[PDB]
Amino acid sequence: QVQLQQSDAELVKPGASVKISCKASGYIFADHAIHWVKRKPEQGLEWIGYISPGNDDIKYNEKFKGKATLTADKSSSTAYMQLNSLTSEDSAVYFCKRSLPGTFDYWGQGTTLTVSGGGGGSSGSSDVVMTQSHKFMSTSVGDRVSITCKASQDVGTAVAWYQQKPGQSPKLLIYWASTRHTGVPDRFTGSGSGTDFTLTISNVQSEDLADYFCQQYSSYPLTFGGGTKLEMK
Amino acid sequence: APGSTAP
Ligand SMILES: *[C@H]1O[C@H](CO)[C@H](O)[C@H](O)[C@H]1NC(C)=O
Ligand SMILES: *[C@H]1O[C@H](CO)[C@H](O)[C@H](O)[C@H]1NC(C)=O
Repeated sequence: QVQLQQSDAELVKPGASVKISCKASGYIFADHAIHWVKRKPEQGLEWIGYISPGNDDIKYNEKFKGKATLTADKSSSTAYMQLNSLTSEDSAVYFCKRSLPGTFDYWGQGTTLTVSGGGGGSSGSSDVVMTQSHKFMSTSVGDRVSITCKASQDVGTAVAWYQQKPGQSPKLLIYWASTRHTGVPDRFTGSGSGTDFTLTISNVQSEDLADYFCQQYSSYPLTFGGGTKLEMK
Repeated sequence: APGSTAP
């Protein structure tokens, strides 16, 4: 009964704008911020910004200032992200999602933008970098899998882990470095603090073959690891 | 962040 329903795939010309919607239901719209996230095929997640409709607080990733504009219509419980001045570098899957990593984590189904030099934003030299050493990892059913994420600065224990399967939205596994999200199988454990974080999958099953991503929420902008695709040996 | 504010 919680739902975040995004608008349909968009196909546009370079230089156009698009406005992607995120219709929220099944909770009080005012009580949770809606975040926006960009995913490029085979590549890492990037945090765009949030809008907090209950207190009209809007925060952007500096990288997306001049590219993204977030609004929210309390009358329709709808969050909007407008992307302006579009280039091929804007072609991606865009997600809306609820809250920070934790018990209210919930994702829209995603919206694919397809756009028919160097005008895009850059990360700050100050931003935390989350490095997953392996882009690909092989296992056998029943083995233990360890996926590690190194942060470029002390992020304390404000680290989450997500699973994502093709055409599906990310699913929260772990937050606060070691806390399992409701419903996640016992075999998923998280550990770590400071700069070193690990997701362990004990007794790994075929349904666990997927991409895994770490995220720090110690400081803005929120940043994600590059992802590890776990596959069968 | 990392803590969140109430309504
Ligand atoms: C943090 O969590 C609370 C719920 O307890 C709200 O969803 C609040 O909007 C969140 N903050 C952000 C920035 O997403
Ligand atoms: C509480 O305030 C923070 C900013 O300090 C965020 O806007 C957050 O989303 C707010 N929480 C709620 C429920 O609106």
